[PDB]
Amino acid sequence: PISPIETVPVKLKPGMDGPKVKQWPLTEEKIKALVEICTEMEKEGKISKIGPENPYNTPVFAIKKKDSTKWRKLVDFRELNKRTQDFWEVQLGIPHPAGLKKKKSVTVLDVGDAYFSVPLDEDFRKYTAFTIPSINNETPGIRYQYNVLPQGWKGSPAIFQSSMTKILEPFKKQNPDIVIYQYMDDLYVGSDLEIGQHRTKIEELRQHLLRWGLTTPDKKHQKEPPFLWMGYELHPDKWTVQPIVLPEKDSWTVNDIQKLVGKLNWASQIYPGIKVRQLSKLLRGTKALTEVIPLTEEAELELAENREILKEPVHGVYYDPSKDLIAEIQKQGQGQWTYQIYQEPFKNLKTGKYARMRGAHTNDVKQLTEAVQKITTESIVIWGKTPKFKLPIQKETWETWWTEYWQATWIPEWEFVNTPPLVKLWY
Amino acid sequence: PISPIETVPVKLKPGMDGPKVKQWPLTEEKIKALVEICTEMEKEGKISKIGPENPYNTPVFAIKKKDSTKWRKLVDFRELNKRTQDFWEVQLGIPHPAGLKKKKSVTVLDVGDAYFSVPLDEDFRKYTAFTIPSINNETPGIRYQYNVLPQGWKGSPAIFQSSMTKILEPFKKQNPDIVIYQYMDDLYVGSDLEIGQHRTKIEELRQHLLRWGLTTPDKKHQKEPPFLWMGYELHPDKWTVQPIVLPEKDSWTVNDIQKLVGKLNWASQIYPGIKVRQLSKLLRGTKALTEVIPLTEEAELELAENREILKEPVHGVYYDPSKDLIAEIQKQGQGQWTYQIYQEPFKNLKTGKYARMRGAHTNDVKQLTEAVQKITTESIVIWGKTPKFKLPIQKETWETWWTEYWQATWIPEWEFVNTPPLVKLWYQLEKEPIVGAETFYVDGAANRETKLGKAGYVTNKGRQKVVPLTNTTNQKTELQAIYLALQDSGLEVNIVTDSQYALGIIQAQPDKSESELVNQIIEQLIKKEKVYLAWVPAHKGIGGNEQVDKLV
Ligand SMILES: Cc1cc(C#N)cc(C)c1Oc1nc(Nc2ccc(C#N)cc2)nc(CO)c1Br
Ligand SMILES: [Mg+2]
Repeated sequence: PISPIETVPVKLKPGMDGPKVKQWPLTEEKIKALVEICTEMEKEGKISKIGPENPYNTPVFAIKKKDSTKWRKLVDFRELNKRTQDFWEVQLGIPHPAGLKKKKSVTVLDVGDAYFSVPLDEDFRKYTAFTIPSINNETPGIRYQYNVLPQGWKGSPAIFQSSMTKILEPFKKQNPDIVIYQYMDDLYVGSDLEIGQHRTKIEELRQHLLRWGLTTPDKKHQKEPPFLWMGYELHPDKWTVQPIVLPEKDSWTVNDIQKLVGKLNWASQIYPGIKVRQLSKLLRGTKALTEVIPLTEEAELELAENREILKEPVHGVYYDPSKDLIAEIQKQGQGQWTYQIYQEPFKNLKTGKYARMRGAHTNDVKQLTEAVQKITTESIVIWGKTPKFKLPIQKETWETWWTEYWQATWIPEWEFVNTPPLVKLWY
Repeated sequence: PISPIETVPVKLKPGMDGPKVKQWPLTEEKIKALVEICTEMEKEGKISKIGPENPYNTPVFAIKKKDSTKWRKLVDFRELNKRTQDFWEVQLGIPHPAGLKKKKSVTVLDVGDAYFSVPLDEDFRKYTAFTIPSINNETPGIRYQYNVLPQGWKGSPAIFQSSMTKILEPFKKQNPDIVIYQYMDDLYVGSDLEIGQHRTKIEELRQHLLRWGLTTPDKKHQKEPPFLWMGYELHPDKWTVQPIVLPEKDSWTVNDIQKLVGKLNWASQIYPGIKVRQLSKLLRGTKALTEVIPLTEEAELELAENREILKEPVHGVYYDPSKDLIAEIQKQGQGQWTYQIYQEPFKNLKTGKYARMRGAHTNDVKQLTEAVQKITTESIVIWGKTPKFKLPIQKETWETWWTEYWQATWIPEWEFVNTPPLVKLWYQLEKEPIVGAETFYVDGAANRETKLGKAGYVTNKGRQKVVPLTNTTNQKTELQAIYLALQDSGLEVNIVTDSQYALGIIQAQPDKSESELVNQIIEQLIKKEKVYLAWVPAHKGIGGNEQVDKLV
């Protein structure tokens, strides 16, 4: 009996064969990181070297821990997940509490460290194999495969779920109002206490975990505050609706009303009860464009009218847990981006906006990689599941730089879209 | 001949079981031939007579091609392979010279004798069972079973390069100056010792290997300083391509036309301006392998403009991790962009081209971006870093455009390099309507079946028109409509369209498209002083299509 456990039999869906995803190539800097990081795991027994009989292979990267001193090995078990955890989303599902989104504040801790105690079923290992590349194909890759529930594979949480609850239970006791959600590598704790208390309640938790084996690095700083922002503190009771604003104008012109007719015109299939005709009638004319013009019969009526059915959300907008979530993002420029997370067209379960800062410090491919990790987490909280991003970037560019600013332990599903039309105006 | 290397345990796919095929035609002169190689084989422990009990067979063939002093044994493991688990594929790619470090002496060893020296997973042997038919009297043929990696077996190249790497590891350590690289039947060794000291190390490596049962040769028919590596002419401080051959002919065909281009590209790694848009365009005929194709004017010129280039032999230099990596890009025209990566402004490190084969409408700036990108990938793969860029575009241009564009891009560090042509914005649509300008309400339908359309406008001034077109589409008219307004408007105009199509296409500010119409439009856009476009829904917005549609 290995000090920590005894393997939990793992079996991928029948007719399913292990992952075989190619390894993106990397920077020498990054190879060396991984090369060191792995020689460690290697030593600690965490992982071993594999032979040619292991045709399997999942990708790996190296990222900046928390803008820290050294690297982090980030495995993209996206494929092996679909192939397993989906039936461990069943055989061992981790239930998602619909109230956490309600808490006044959710802190997010990284428990990814506990897993490395639990040895992975002796037979499934072969699947968690990855390969650190080499520059200019001069050397055959380096091949390592796991021996402990690895971080990132949506199966460790499910296995460790057992032992978690147990570790937690005697805190979920003294603290029955706080909700604790486990999602892969992280714990999300919610509370309605004034922050000061919360923060403490969190550390009150952090030490509980700690004096019980688990180690949380989440110690962002100490007494000296180099204007460095404290732990992950979301506030979901402020996770409300975004603004779709028509403008109340001093003066209206053919053009203004022209565009205005458009916006409204397509909102049309978001809310099928918006009427323009009374407005679209003043443009039936072929008048100049800079020209100013006023109302119609029920124009003003229709403006403040549709101004209404607009401020009142839709219907048939219920979440389908059986379906998949979808996040569309659009650049707004000058640091602003917007997003919608639907399941079927125009039935938006939610929308928002992300904004970074001003020039000198940020580029597009940072805002997107963050707007992404933002929308992911709202999603994890709200529905207990990350979405599939319809990213407005050139596949290869993203493929090249996403790691460059990626901080999350998990990776969503994404695809690219070269066409966001009239949508930018609208939102 | 055989080593004490641990063996890679092997398995047959999930449910399957070893092959039971056979072949029994006995030509005395060959049954001898085989039993010959076989006795000298078993003797060398590479195979073993097996007692009839559960074996699975496989085809035995004898061979002697040209210059046959000896015969050659050959089993067909096709049916066995189809039953063995998959392995870890190696050699997918070849190191590319442009990123090799300058080494002095070199030596390629021959390791073909190889796979016959590495052991075969003790248990997986029963399957390798083949049978050389002995007496035609249908007598229990002399039956053997392999002990080393079989020549055709699936898991052989794999289980081999494996065993290899493991054998080099130690030697690779006590000799960090001796860089090795293996590729199949070979084992190349490069160092910075003088041809003597170097032929020492080689001997040690040589011995080292031999202790591991891997026997290597001392001489055979090969060559020296140039090296013939896969398609590369390798020299001690320069590399370059093996002389290419652009064949001239009477009637050209796809098979040829392709084989030309492919040869052409390969040259590009180092021949500065190699162009290829035209010769390739001639393959829209995605079909016929023998369908002879006319080298229609445009191509020929190009091909020749390439002959003049290959015409003068040029080579390349290596990577100096100490120095900086740079990349310059120059636009050529038909959507083609050339570049070359170097550390020193004189001879090259590697060069390349980037052509936009993505459809119909594009933009110089964007393209520039796409280029940069392409390269950054390559640079990461080859050098593992990201060259500092040198590009023919000024920040007030680039920055302005990434500011407008709806998608998000990201160029790495770059330094401007003024040299014709020059990536810029030939125009900019105005953001707000024009106070005083004539408002042209364009439009123009088309008959989907009769292929008959119309295109016209109606201005605020009450200036109208409709121009008859035949052989066109709703899209073609819709643009022609925007081309009209433009034509008949003054140096300033406010244009209004219904097609999200026509609109979009104009907004991206396509530097070009061969679609002469778009061009015609594009040019008018450049000649204008100020333009303003506006999009309004089709079947229910303004009130101007109708009065012209009712006409159509
Ligand atoms: C790619 C290659 C080809 C041949 C073969 N054949 C032999 C060797 C050992 C090779 O490896 C490397 N070669 C070089 N430079 C080199 C330069 C000139 C010549 C010549 N002539 C050969 C090799 N540098 C590195 C360093 O990274 C490696 Br690794
Ligand atoms: Mg129309």
